Amino acid sequence: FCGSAMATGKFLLAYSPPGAGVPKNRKDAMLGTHVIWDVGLQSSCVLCVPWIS
Amino acid sequence: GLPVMTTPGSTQFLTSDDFQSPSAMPQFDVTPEMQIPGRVNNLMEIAEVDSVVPVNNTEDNVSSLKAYQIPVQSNSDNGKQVFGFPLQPGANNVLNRTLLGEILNYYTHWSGSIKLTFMFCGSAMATGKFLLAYSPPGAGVPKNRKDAMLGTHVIWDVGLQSSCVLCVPWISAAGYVTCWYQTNIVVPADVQSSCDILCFVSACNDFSVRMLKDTPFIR
Amino acid sequence: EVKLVESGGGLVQPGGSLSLSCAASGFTFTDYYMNWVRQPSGKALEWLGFLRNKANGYTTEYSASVKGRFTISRDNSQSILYLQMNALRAEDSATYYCARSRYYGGTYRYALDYWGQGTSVTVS
Amino acid sequence: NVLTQSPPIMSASPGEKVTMTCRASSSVSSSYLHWYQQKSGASPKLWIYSTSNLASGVPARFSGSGSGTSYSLTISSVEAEDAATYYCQQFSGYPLTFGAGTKLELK
Amino acid sequence: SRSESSIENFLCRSACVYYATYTNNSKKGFAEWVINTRQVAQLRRKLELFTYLRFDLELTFVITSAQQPSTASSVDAPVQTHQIMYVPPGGPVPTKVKDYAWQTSTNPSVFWTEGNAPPRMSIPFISIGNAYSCFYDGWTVYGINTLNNMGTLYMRHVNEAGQGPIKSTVRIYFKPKHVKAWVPRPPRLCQYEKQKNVNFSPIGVTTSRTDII
Amino acid sequence: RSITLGNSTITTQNVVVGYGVWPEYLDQPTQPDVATCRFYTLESVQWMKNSAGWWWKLPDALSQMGLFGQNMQYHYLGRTGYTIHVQCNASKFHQGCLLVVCVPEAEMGCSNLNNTPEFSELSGGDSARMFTDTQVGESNAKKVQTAVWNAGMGVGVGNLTIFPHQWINLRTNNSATLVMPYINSVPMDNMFRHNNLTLMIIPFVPLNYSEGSSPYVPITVTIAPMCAEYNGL
Repeated sequence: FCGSAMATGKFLLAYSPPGAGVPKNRKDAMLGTHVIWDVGLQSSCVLCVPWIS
Repeated sequence: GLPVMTTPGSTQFLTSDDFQSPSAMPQFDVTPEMQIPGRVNNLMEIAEVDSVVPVNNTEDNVSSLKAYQIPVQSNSDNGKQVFGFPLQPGANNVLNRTLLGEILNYYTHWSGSIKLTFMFCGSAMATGKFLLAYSPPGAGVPKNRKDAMLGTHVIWDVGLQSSCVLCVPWISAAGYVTCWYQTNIVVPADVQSSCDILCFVSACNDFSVRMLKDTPFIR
Repeated sequence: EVKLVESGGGLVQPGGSLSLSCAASGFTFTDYYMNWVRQPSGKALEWLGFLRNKANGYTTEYSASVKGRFTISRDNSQSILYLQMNALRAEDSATYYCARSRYYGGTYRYALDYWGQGTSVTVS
Repeated sequence: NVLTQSPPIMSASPGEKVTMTCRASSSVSSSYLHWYQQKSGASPKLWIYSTSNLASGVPARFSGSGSGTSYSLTISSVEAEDAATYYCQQFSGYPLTFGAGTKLELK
Repeated sequence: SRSESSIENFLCRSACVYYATYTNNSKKGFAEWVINTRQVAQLRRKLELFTYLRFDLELTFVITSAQQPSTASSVDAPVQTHQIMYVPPGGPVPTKVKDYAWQTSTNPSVFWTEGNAPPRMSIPFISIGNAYSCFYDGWTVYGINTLNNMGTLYMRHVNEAGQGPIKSTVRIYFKPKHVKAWVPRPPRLCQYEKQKNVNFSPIGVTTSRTDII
Repeated sequence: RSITLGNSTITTQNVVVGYGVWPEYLDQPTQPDVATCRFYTLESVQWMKNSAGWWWKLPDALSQMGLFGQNMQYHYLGRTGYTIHVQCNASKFHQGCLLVVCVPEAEMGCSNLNNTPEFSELSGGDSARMFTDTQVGESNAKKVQTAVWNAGMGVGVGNLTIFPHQWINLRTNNSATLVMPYINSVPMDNMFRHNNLTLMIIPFVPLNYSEGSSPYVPITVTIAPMCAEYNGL
């Protein structure tokens, strides 16, 4: 996150597994695998995800 | 057979007696016990927790949440009474309906000390200084900033800490816990000034009660 | 400066319906309570019911005699107010105003400081 | 709760001390009673709120008092523009009930 | 001396919690009281300071009589005998004076004649759950909690009237013993209006003073 | 920092724990762990200037949250413990004080003195019901009396700190954490006709700011079940 040093907020980083649909809502994205990202505490949240041919 | 003799006070019913009583339902095999968390075994345990004092009554903020909030703003005069309240026992004072007060309206004799924990809830950029003068009983209420410094007092910085705890005895004039402006409220721009102050009351776990009675807060 | 204009008054038969409209200008609409007071011609005032702002969840509290037959509703888009009437009677011949309520200290007193011009609703 | 204003009809000459009253059927709080003024077919305007605090844009002659179930209002001097109607409002519970009315004509 | 502030020294008292009359000959004279704690206000407010209680119970009745105005002709009666029936939760119920439900098997009842000591009896802790629940936020109708139901009491004469009717009063007393408390609660500030529920009218926080200083 | 659990992960950096005891476990009950222990993040509420306060009933807002809404419905009886994270994020130019408290057996009173409030008013499904700053009327049939200075239960609002609580003081403090054990009389109770907890948030000192800052402060609340156990053959 490259913003100011006084601004806060929170972001969801949802990954959907293959086969399951794209989430069209904030609620079911929380039901999948996800990681909540604070902005005021840290400025970089690393996510790991497999990738196939 | 065996000779006996009935003393007076034999066929009487005392309301506070303790004799062994016949059961109505024997062989009931009562439901057993369970370790439910949060057991109280003495009523002084309730009085140790902190409770907010409605110190800002003034007949208009009584039926709202402005009863617990003391307005503090940067005025032009240096030194004025922020708040103040006596410590008369039971006579409609501000410590009456708090959690310490609702237990101590069941007894008639009690004698000990009180923690008056304060808390400044304002911005994080504003500073200032406050006097917290306690007057001993018998001495008059201080009508000035100068003689309040002459009594027992504690100066309260705002920028360093946000809670200054004061200890004071309380018995069954009686005292004043007045508070004076020492400085103004120095704020930077784009910060509001009208900050508030919360107040708490507690027990200092060192007082006993005698001679139980009923409360007067009921029909 | 507040300026509350209201329209929709006129003739209506008994047993029907009517929808008033009261517009708002000069303030942010979602921070002040909106009231409605009718006054019969040459008679004492009676308050109908109000509507809370955005921070209180947009609830309403009508009076006891006029509950159900009316409905206070707001629009989310513009600073405008509606008043739905249903099954009028012959005794609702009065004028209808538009009042605002605000905080005085930090608490909520129950006064209505700024009023509209008043539209007249009659029946036959 | 009902409000017995008294009396409805008064007239007054310029320069005198005039009082009107607002008596409640129950014990209403001092923080829930206000005053209004309505001119001849005009919009009503708040005059005194919470029985002691004047509104914005009023002269300083008007002042009210009272507690419990009876509340009063006192004007210092009668002027040329204040011959109109008066109402008092209460709130102990719902509904918000208004007063009978105090009509004032100049002399 | 904090030993007086203990729970056992706080609740183990006695209080007149009911008071009823009944006449022997009216064919509808018999008293009836459902056992609960929410009857009198002063015992209620000291008992809603906590959430879960567990106590045994002690009951004592002070039965007295009074002569109703009869007609004439030298009224004289022997001593009276009052029968005080108890019904556990989930039993039969009497609706008339002369009924089968008084003569049942597992409803324990005492028999007390006048001129003696008052008839104390004691009920143990009777609930399927582990404690009495003074509060309940949920349905069974809302806020009833049919687990802590302690049963009823029933009183009537057994002496049939011969020449003069007699009405009699009764003052049921009440005394918890071996009390254990759990989860303390802040004290109820507003008044009480209903018995079964917790409804109220809103009221100010504290009797106000004129100024801040 | 960066606590992970299940497949959802949030980030922290002082925790008040119930009545002193850590939550632990005990026909035959089962103890499911792999499909339930995750941080269900509720949706965020907005704290305006003249706000009043919010509440959530605890075994009711998790009735639509995924797999837990099945394990409540397929298994009527149950017993759980909880872990709450409340954190509101603002700048150094805001001010206000919150009171986060978690009351057990929170019975609320209706507006009408003879009725009882209906179900859809006591608990919004995974949504915050709101207090009011005035009185709720009498002429309505079934609505909860939500005057904030009496907290709905007919009690003094300042005296609520006897329960497990925490202060959020936006000048210095930033977040709050609670740990609540299963506090009920019956060890295995129905989960549909019972609401054994209630999480309240009441603003004592209201939000104030200067012109130029953001006119609302968001509050996020995150619940996490623990010691979840049910009944079923």
